[PDB]
Amino acid sequence: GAISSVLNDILSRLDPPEAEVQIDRLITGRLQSLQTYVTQQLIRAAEI
Amino acid sequence: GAISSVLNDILSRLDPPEAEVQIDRLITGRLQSLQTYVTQQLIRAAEI
Amino acid sequence: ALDPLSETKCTLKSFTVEKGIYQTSNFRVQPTESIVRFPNITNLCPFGEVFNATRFASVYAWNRKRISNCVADYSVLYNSASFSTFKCYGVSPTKLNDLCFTNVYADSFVIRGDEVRQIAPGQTGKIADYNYKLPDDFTGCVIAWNSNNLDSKVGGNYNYLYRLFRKSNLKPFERDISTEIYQAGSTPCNGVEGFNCYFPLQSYGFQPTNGVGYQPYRVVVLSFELLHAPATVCGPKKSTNLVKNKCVNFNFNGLTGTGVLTESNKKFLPFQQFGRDIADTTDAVRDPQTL
Amino acid sequence: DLCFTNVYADSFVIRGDEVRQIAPGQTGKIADYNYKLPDDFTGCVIAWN
Amino acid sequence: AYTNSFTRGVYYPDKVFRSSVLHSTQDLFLPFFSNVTWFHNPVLPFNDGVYFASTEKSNIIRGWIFGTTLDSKTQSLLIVNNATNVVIKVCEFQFCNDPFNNCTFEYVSFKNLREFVFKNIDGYFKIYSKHTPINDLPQGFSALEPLVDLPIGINITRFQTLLAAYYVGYLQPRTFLLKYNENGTITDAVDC
Ligand SMILES: *[C@@H]1O[C@H](CO)[C@@H](O[C@@H]2O[C@H](CO)[C@@H](O)[C@H](O)[C@H]2NC(C)=O)[C@H](O)[C@H]1NC(C)=O
Ligand SMILES: *[C@@H]1O[C@H](CO)[C@@H](O[C@@H]2O[C@H](CO)[C@@H](O)[C@H](O)[C@H]2NC(C)=O)[C@H](O)[C@H]1NC(C)=O
Ligand SMILES: *[C@@H]1O[C@H](CO)[C@@H](O)[C@H](O)[C@H]1NC(C)=O
Ligand SMILES: *[C@@H]1O[C@H](CO)[C@@H](O)[C@H](O)[C@H]1NC(C)=O
Ligand SMILES: *[C@@H]1O[C@H](CO)[C@@H](O)[C@H](O)[C@H]1NC(C)=O
Ligand SMILES: *[C@@H]1O[C@H](CO)[C@@H](O)[C@H](O)[C@H]1NC(C)=O
Ligand SMILES: *[C@@H]1O[C@H](CO)[C@@H](O)[C@H](O)[C@H]1NC(C)=O
Repeated sequence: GAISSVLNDILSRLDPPEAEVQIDRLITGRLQSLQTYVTQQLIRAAEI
Repeated sequence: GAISSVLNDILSRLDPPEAEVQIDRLITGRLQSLQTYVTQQLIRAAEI
Repeated sequence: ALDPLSETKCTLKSFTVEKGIYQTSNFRVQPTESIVRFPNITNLCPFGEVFNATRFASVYAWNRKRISNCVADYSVLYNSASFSTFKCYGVSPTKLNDLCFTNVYADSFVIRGDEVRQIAPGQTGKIADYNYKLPDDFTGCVIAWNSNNLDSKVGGNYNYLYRLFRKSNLKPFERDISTEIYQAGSTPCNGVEGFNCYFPLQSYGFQPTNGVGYQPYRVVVLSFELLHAPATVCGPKKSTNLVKNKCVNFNFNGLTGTGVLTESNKKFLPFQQFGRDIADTTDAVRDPQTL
Repeated sequence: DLCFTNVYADSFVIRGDEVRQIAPGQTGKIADYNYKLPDDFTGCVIAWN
Repeated sequence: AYTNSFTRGVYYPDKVFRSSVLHSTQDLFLPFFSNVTWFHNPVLPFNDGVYFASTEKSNIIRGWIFGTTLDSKTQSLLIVNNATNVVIKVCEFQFCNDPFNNCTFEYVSFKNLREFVFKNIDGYFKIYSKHTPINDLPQGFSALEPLVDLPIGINITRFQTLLAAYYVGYLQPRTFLLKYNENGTITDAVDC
């Protein structure tokens, strides 16, 4: 839901206040993605 | 946190820019709900 | 940050650290230089042609000028005091000097003051619906300024029109110049006006004595084409020399990144601008000023 | 119901249409060159004709 | 007549170099094993895009007209290669019924098989082309490299050929998985 997946693009196109909203969306998404990864790995490790 | 749980209500009542925000809240909630379900199921499957 | 053991102490939030190996930090090489490389074009973009145009088009028949293959000095616009509205969506005016674009479209027209707000993403009303629609994901700058001195006269200027009726809302940048008789009812008009058969257009009442809401405003909308092609419309930003085999902060056609630039052995085809990866990560570039 | 260590009353005069520039994260002559509020401004702006 | 485009009509979707990767892209492509109407001059409609293949050893086919009414008072694009120059113009031309001003653009540049994709949907005209020496439409795989991206913005709903057997196919919006070799050449594709 951010304007660009590239973090550098957001910063280069937008001023910090406006960029913050878009960066937050990326952070929320990326952090969720990594939590998903870690959780699956914990479960997978337990099986191993 | 979206105005209506019904997706069709949001679309019919709100204009597209406003509707997108409300739909995003529903998506975020529903996606989280399903992730919760799947995670509990893998944990449960491992017990089985 | 005194010593590594101290880093460890801070990591473990403990003054006493037990035997073991503890990951405390993440080393990275910092870039030594900043590289800017833009295509070596010297050609000012013909912004005056649009802004300083003697006559503007009616909003229903808004003119479109394409801008390409030139250096755009955006300062001329955002440092000017001529404009009441200079609203940029998805971009910042200051940042514009550092950006390249494949194409820019300058859509020029005239409206009344209270309708200026309709020139924005996801707005509604006569203008936004039937005359000129901006998309919800519009990445561009809208410029509007009062033109009461130019577009209004004693007696009322009626040269500027707007579409009053339409069977559906316009799609973004959809241009409708049709004069078909609007069938408001069930009876076909067959190009004949009458009951439930209206002419779709109507004049603006531009008098100098009109309320600021009803006074004429000249509006130029800039749409930046962020597409994968050689970028032609670039800012005034100066290119510097290329540095290889060093960690540098490089900028090719407004593409920021930090990396080590090395001569590549990749067999790029003539058209290919830049290379990506298995992971879809940019990993090769063709220089703008050099092949 | 609120206490604070210090309160700063910044007073000045502008034209009507520029009142909108006296707010966090605004742009224009006033917000850029005359008086800039922080993005995280926590206070009250009072303006009257 | 009709022939099948076994796996013809694949072009490079963008100017990105990819090597030794399978990349999935959604674009206007010629569907695999699709019918190509064979011609031996007609006002054929332009849809989303069109694919042109001409098998012409003596090279009779010089160019194409692309337009709506293909006549005065509608800007109608003309491409006419004549020896060295592939003259391109978008004037409101008054064409002949059987051919063989207001210029908003102008550019100047059977063993012989030339494959061409014309797509006007980006809003600027895109040409992709490849020439392959051959022995109907051949069975095999080729990737078409883009030639010109004319920023003309001409509305085109119909096209004609200026003249030699030529096969015409219509591009449709399909997802394609493309195989890139070590050199980044598309060597295989899958119509999903
Ligand atoms: C491109 O031009 C064609 C041909 O003039 C337009 O198609 C016409 O559209 C009108 C309105 O729907 C119809 O009344 C005609 O019957 C259509 N003619 C044909 C031959 O299809 C088309 O709308 C134009 N497109 C654009 C982008 O302006
Ligand atoms: C990528 O390009 C290289 C260079 O043209 C190809 O390697 C050549 O392959 C041909 C045919 O087998 C040989 O005759 C040449 O001797 C090779 N040249 C070199 C420099 O090694 C390579 O085959 C290409 N990749 C593919 C699979 O098409
Ligand atoms: C339009 O004219 C004014 C007055 O001469 C000038 O300051 C401005 O720069 C012009 N627009 C251009 C050339 O961008
Ligand atoms: C300017 O452009 C030409 C393009 O052919 C190139 O030869 C030359 O090296 C360029 N100069 C700079 C500033 O790099
Ligand atoms: C091609 O056309 C023939 C005749 O209409 C038809 O029988 C056949 O199924 C078609 N094949 C396709 C869809 O490529
Ligand atoms: C060709 O140009 C003239 C002069 O600008 C113009 O009046 C006419 O509308 C144009 N062509 C047509 C028939 O649309
Ligand atoms: C091809 O056409 C162009 C434009 O009319 C002309 O200048 C050129 O001489 C022609 N070449 C020939 C005759 O092959």
